[PDB]
Amino acid sequence: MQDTIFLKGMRFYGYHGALSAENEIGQIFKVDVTLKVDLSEAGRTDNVIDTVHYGEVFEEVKSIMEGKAVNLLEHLAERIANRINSQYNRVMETKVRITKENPPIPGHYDGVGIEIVRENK
Amino acid sequence: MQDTIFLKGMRFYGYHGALSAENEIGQIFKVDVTLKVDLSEAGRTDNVIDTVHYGEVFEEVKSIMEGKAVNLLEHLAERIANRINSQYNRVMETKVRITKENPPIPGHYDGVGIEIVRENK
Amino acid sequence: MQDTIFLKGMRFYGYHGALSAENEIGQIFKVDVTLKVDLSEAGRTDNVIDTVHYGEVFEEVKSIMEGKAVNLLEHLAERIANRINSQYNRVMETKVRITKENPPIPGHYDGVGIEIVRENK
Amino acid sequence: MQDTIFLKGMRFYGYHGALSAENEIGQIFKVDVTLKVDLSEAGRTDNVIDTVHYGEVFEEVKSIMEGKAVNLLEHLAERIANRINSQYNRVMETKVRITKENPPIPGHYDGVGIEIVRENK
Amino acid sequence: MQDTIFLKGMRFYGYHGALSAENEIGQIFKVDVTLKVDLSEAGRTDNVIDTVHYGEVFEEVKSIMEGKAVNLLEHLAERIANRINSQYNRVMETKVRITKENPPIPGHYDGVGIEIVRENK
Amino acid sequence: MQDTIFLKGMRFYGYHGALSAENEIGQIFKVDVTLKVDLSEAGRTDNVIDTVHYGEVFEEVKSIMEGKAVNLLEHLAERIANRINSQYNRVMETKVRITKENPPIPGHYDGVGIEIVRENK
Amino acid sequence: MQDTIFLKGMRFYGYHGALSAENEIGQIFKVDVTLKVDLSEAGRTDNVIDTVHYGEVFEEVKSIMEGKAVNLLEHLAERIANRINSQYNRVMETKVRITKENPPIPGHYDGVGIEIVRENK
Amino acid sequence: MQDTIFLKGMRFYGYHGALSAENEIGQIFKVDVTLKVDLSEAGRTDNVIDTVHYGEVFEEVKSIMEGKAVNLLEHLAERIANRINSQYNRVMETKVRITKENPPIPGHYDGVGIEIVRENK
Ligand SMILES: Nc1nc2c(c(=O)[nH]1)N=C(CO)CN2
Ligand SMILES: Nc1nc2c(c(=O)[nH]1)N=C(CO)CN2
Ligand SMILES: Nc1nc2c(c(=O)[nH]1)N=C(CO)CN2
Ligand SMILES: Nc1nc2c(c(=O)[nH]1)N=C(CO)CN2
Ligand SMILES: Nc1nc2c(c(=O)[nH]1)N=C(CO)CN2
Ligand SMILES: Nc1nc2c(c(=O)[nH]1)N=C(CO)CN2
Ligand SMILES: Nc1nc2c(c(=O)[nH]1)N=C(CO)CN2
Ligand SMILES: Nc1nc2c(c(=O)[nH]1)N=C(CO)CN2
Repeated sequence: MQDTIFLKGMRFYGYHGALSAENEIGQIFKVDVTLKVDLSEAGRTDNVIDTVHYGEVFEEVKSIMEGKAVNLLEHLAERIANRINSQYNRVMETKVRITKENPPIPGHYDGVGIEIVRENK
Repeated sequence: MQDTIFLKGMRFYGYHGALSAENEIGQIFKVDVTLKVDLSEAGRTDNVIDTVHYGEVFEEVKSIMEGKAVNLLEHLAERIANRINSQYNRVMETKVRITKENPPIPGHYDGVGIEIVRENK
Repeated sequence: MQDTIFLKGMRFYGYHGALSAENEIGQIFKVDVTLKVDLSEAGRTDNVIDTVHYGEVFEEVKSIMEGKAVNLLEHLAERIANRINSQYNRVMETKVRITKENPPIPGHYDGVGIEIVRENK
Repeated sequence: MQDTIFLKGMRFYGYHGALSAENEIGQIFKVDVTLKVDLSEAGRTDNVIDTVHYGEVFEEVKSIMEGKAVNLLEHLAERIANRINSQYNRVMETKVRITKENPPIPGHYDGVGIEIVRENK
Repeated sequence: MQDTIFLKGMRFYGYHGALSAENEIGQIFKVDVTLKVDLSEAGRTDNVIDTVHYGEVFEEVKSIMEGKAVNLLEHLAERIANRINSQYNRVMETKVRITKENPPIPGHYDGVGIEIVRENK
Repeated sequence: MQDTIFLKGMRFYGYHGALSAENEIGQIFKVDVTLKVDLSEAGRTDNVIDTVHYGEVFEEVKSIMEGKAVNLLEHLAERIANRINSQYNRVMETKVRITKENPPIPGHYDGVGIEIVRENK
Repeated sequence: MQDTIFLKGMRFYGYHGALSAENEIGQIFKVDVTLKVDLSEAGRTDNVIDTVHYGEVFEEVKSIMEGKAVNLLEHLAERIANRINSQYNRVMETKVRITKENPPIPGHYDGVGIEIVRENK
Repeated sequence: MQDTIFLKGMRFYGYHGALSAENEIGQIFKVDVTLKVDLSEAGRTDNVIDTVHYGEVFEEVKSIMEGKAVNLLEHLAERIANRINSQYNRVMETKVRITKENPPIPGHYDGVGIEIVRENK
């Protein structure tokens, strides 16, 4: 079952980070959420009720990325995956990738971050 | 057997979507189709008849992405995969990814979408 | 063993294609070659003789992509993989991806193509 | 366990290479480091002490990419993976990808390079 | 008066070109149209009737880029500028840039093309 | 006097547009604001009080792009330029460019929009 | 007279440079050539004989960028502009921009280079 | 005299900024330096001594962008232009553009910055 619903490159300005200066000025956070969902039912019916509505998922990601500040990307991603898994039983597994394209690191790079994969129980 | 024929970043303007406003103005839809096909025969013969002609596949994708409007990306992708699997027995599995780079979602992101994988029976 | 030597986005102007008009004007062909090679020996010795020299591989890819014209990307990729596998015993598997970013297809897309994976016997 | 901490597109100017001319003028080296780390502990605690701090990892990559010159990308990557595995027991596997976007190769391409994956024992 | 209405990167698949092979397979044509129009009236009134509607302009560009085939980009651009100048008296000057990103030229480049500027009399 | 302070590629999700469907779903608006300001005073003193603070300008652009909906880009740009000219006497001329990368237009293009230049009296 | 014929982002691998190491390994050179040519004649006639054929210009640029090695970009650009001005009387002014995206400079940047503008006498 | 020597997209990590938090963590600064220099002498002689060596200019830009911290981009740019004008009499005018792609601004944008043009007396 390799069917998925995805939201790529979501960007939210937030104040997450371990260092107080970054909690102070903030930065853009890029998020990729991929969901394992069997889309064969919606595929035949064309009824939105038989799949996971991506607009709602975005709202969920937004609510966490733009809510209270946390020290780690790991924790934000854990909160996001848990949020999605809890409210959508059709989702079998949630993968969340959060990239800091401009973190507090003296150097030249495209980005740093984390990715976690969590099955829905 | 990890041989494939691919069509990346196809873009079609369409009126698909669950919300009537988007069925009204439309938007660009980006499609990636990857096909599992054993290319060792064509690889030795150099005869187009022994592989799946990518131009034809494109025509198939186009016909669906630019035809009648549907509510979900899941359904468009299901129609595409089924179309390709039905007409090309050499295709062992069809993966279709459809991305909405600018869907009806208030925010900043690179894209949202779905991907399904369907073996040809 | 997930060690690799890679050459990404190689571009050669060539006259390959099934339709005579394209054999006539040509186009750019983008090639990605990934090689499964155990790099632990070179990793400790730092001697180029214990790994596969990427410059040589490029020469091999170039010689095929810029040589005689063929009808299919499948056949070019098969010739490339076979070339690399034959001359480099350290290579355990050769993956070749060839993309036509601007093929003879009326539409909007980022690219179409094929990818094959061939183990060295 | 598909949880990861990543650092994408790090870029360092260095003098690594087999040919003396390139050891002489140098070039930019792009590095991607992906780490297999269980982030469920940090995910619940929000304490940086329970995950691998990405800033430190960067420092490690930097120290190698910008230190003494070596002939092969394989060797730089082997040194990086070994460095990370040695100092971070929470890391279960280190993947390092080093790309030379502008190596000593007469042609047109996006990049050439290597990728290795090393589990921490 | 440095006010403008612009349409950047329009892309149309067409069969324009001096060589019969290219009139045969076609290619994508990228068009940039910039219009010198005093926008102070619309700027205060917020009524679409006091400015040049960009949607209509696009229709005009489309009609030419996707209509009958011509040998030169110069001629397509001349037809476009004349079309816009004739139907929109508010337009004081029309600049049209047409780029062939993949013309019949053996080599490596981002694009070739022409740009003309025509005042409306 | 060719000194400038600039803010490139600002992006705001808004509901501006002449067609009610677009006022309904919205889209991203990209804004470039360039300001003619003599920076020789700040250049020698290094005191923020002698130049125009770019953070404040952004706040001004944001307030308009994210406030009440209007039919035309011309009007949004006129409001922005007037806002900046009114509150910053050091600004000699304000140029505002607003691009709709995904407007209600059936086709393939990079963007459409307007640019106005307004001197401060 | 703001009409132009352009060739953007041409790329040639060459061995130009003041330092012997770079004359030894080479690098990619990106060239932009813009030509001031009145296109109103070709614009009405649609005959290639009344404009400057861009394919030929490319051949000229290629012949210099890929011929004998020189120390400076200034000199390559001077040779190119002079070549174009000499053979095409319809060309009123030739602008040549040559960029070294990866020159012998320890640092992070997108490119360095020169641009010259030469009227045809 | 529209001849120029340019250095585009130089990137340096620095601690410049008016707010103490940003002086603390830093960020990447992108710099474009364009120089008005008559290149006809070097164009005929091919001797580096008759033009301005771009490598040296880079060293100058680097020394300022990576040296002592200042509050404003205006001041950094003023120091750079003055540095270049003082040491290179062949330079008739220096244009410096400094972009902060990720400044302390809550929002979505590509960049903010300043550009100054200074003739050499
Ligand atoms: N997974 C998913 N969610 C959606 C979809 C869709 O096609 N798939 N379409 C929508 C209409 O805007 C809204 N939400
Ligand atoms: N899979 C596949 N399809 C094709 C190919 C090709 O090389 N592979 N070449 C074509 C010639 O334009 C047309 N169609
Ligand atoms: N796989 C591989 N091939 C190479 C390498 C290298 O580091 N790895 N370095 C080279 C020096 O330019 C030349 N060729
Ligand atoms: N893996 C990891 N390392 C970090 C993180 C983080 O969120 N994850 N946050 C930091 C604060 O800048 C510093 N270092
Ligand atoms: N010049 C111009 N043309 C338009 C504009 C606009 O803002 N400016 N808005 C439209 C609404 O989609 C349609 N057409
Ligand atoms: N024009 C301008 N505005 C600013 C500047 C600056 O350097 N120039 N620096 C700031 C510090 O974040 C804030 N605002
Ligand atoms: N300036 C110019 N040169 C050309 C043109 C063209 O349209 N303009 N078209 C060609 C056909 O490939 C060949 N050469
Ligand atoms: N303006 C300028 N400066 C240079 C040039 C060049 O061609 N032009 N070439 C160099 C050789 O690396 C070094 N420095």
